[PDB]
Amino acid sequence: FGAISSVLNDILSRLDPPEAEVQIDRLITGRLQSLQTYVTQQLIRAAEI
Amino acid sequence: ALDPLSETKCTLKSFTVEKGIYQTSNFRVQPTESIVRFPNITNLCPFGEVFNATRFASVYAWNRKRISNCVADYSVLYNSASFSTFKCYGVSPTKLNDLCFTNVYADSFVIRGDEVRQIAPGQTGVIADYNYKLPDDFTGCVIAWNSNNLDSKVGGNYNYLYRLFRKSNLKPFERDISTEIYQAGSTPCNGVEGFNCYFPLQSYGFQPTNGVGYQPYRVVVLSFELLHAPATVCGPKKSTNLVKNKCVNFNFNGLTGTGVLTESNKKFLPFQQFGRDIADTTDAVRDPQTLEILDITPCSFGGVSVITPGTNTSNQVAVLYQDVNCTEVPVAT
Amino acid sequence: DLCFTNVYADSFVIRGDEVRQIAPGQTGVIADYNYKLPDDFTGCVIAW
Amino acid sequence: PVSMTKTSVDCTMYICGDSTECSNLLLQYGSFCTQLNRALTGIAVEQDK
Amino acid sequence: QCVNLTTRTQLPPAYTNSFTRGVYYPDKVFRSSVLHSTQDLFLPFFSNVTWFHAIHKRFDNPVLPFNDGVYFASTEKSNIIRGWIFGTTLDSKTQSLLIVNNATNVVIKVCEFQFCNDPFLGVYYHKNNKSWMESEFRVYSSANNCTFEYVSQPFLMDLEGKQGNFKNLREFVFKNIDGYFKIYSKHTPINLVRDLPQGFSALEPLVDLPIGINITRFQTLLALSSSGWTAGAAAYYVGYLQPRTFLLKYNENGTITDAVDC
Amino acid sequence: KVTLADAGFIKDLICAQKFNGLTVLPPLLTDEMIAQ
Repeated sequence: FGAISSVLNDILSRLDPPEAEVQIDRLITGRLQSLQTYVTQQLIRAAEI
Repeated sequence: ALDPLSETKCTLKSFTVEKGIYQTSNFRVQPTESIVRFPNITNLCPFGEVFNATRFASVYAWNRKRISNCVADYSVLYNSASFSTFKCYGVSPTKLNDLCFTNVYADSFVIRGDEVRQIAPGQTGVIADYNYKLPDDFTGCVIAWNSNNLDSKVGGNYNYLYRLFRKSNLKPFERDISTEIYQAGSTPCNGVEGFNCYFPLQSYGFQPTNGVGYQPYRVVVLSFELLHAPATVCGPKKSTNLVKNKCVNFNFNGLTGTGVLTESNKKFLPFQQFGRDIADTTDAVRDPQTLEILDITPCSFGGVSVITPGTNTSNQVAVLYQDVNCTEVPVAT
Repeated sequence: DLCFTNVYADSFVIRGDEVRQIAPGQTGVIADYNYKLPDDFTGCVIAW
Repeated sequence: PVSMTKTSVDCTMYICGDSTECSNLLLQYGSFCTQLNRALTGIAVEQDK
Repeated sequence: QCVNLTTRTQLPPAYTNSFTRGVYYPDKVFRSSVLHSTQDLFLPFFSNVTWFHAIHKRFDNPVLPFNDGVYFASTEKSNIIRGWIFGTTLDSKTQSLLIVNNATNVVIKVCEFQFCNDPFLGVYYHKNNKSWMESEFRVYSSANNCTFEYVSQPFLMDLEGKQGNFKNLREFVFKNIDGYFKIYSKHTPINLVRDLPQGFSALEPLVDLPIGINITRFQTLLALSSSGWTAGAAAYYVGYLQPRTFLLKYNENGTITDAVDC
Repeated sequence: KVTLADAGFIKDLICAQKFNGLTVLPPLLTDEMIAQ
């Protein structure tokens, strides 16, 4: 999602948290948005069933 | 955190709970102990062979030394006060004491004082366009400090020199040796010298009573690459013993994680070191002291639901541990 | 034109070119052995 | 067709897998995961119905 | 020292097809039973590649351009291929790479060399002692500055062999990325005569070098008084790489088994 | 005729789905009460 790596334990063990907040925020945004897309699609399929 | 009934209250944000079953927060086996595995590298790194060199190369002929197969300590160079600036980019200098690297490159040269701003990656200017360029995803550190007393002479040690004129910009980690003459005019020039036929190199006026911003500074760059190779140069951490089938914290060459290490059937080819999942999580890892392949599985977890009648009736509850044999509940977040 | 509960004034003397290290979030000699500022610092740093 | 498979998602294991700093940054986003858990619970009840 | 050998037939070059060749392991990360999409330089399938050969008469070692890496192969008996040259101007202005896989050692040098018209190797032919012993090392005359050197262990490979149908089948990929000269290889016994084998094989990562130079040309070293000589029957194939997305298949055993030129 | 999947029993892609917060709740009605 635009950060330097996709593994969270990489970022925790490479930076100290005052700038690791920037990377982790990008990951949180990306994963939360993907999860929201999934639950919306499952809602529509539930209505059809 | 007292009992499941208060847990149900907490997640519904009410003092009252109605009849039914509610799914709640989940459980997890805690890791019990910590395991650190590092290779058997013993000897120390020749930093003084870089920093206490008698001669430093010119910036257009910058010297690179490849440091490998030694156990460094970056704190002992880190906490010295003599450095004018110590700025890193791919990492932060606190973690450098316990992260292990596969090969380290040390670049050294000399520069005029007020263009250390131009040694930073992503900037442009004179030095960044004709003498030394860093790539934009640079992962390392830049150390710089003035050395006016040792190299600058009152006559002027003019063997330090740099390129002025150049045909084009050069790529990262490119270096040119060239005595060709340059044509700043439109007309081509041949032979040696003429009108607007320029020799591309020029020497600094390094003389010691010069003002600041003209001072000679020594610049050292460390440009290690990260965590994807059989490593050589680690940080000074001592190794622990190897524990299997317990929830542990493992630290394999800087790979940090929590789980259970197990004997594997995964028959690695020898040039490999690691192993990933679909979801990009490490699951198979090679111990750097015994060449065996260890499977990594995170510990047990699962669903916790609470069954209650109404609190108007009574305050006794019951628990459903979802999708597990019963026996993991006695050891148990 | 704000108002504050109490104001804390810290004073000392350092070597001149480590005033970069008095900034919060940085590390180095002064930031690790003599004076450390927290990351969510509010206030001002004046140096001359 | 009559029903579909009852699926449940847990955020804090999905998004911030076994990190404390990640979850402490996550509670700044409020109560999204309560809504997502609520929606999947609604679907899971509706299947049995 | 060298001798200008011209005792040979002149022929037009041969063009062949690169059917299902030119893929390697993209990094050293183990994966299993999965399909994986990647982007790197690869050799496109069914592309036009060049066939060179030495028989009996025929001995052709031209200097060829080096862009974006090379897919090399060679089918051979009697172990005639031994060395390779790489560089950009080759006349003592830029450093050059030399590899010699002769009978004794594996000698890899990165030196400021100076070659001539016809740099090559050679052995005498079966002079009643049942042996082809080394007699011709006429490659370079000067070496000014040399950064990397390596001589491997001494050994003794076989320097004889007579089959009209070649069995030794060597495949290599050479690449220069980040000043890093990357050697991928495979060897196969094959029942083949005069062409490329129809089939597929993964190219394992073997060797990395931190040379840091720019190479635009190369030359190949094959084994052989001044004229009057015998060259062993062998062929080799040259092809050129291209940045193309691929889809790769990892089996249970973590072997790259199948590929999609996308 | 119908090939189902993802049983997900405690100890595949199903195991990988299990190790990331994705769980499958079993149905309320079994396969015999429906037949009854």
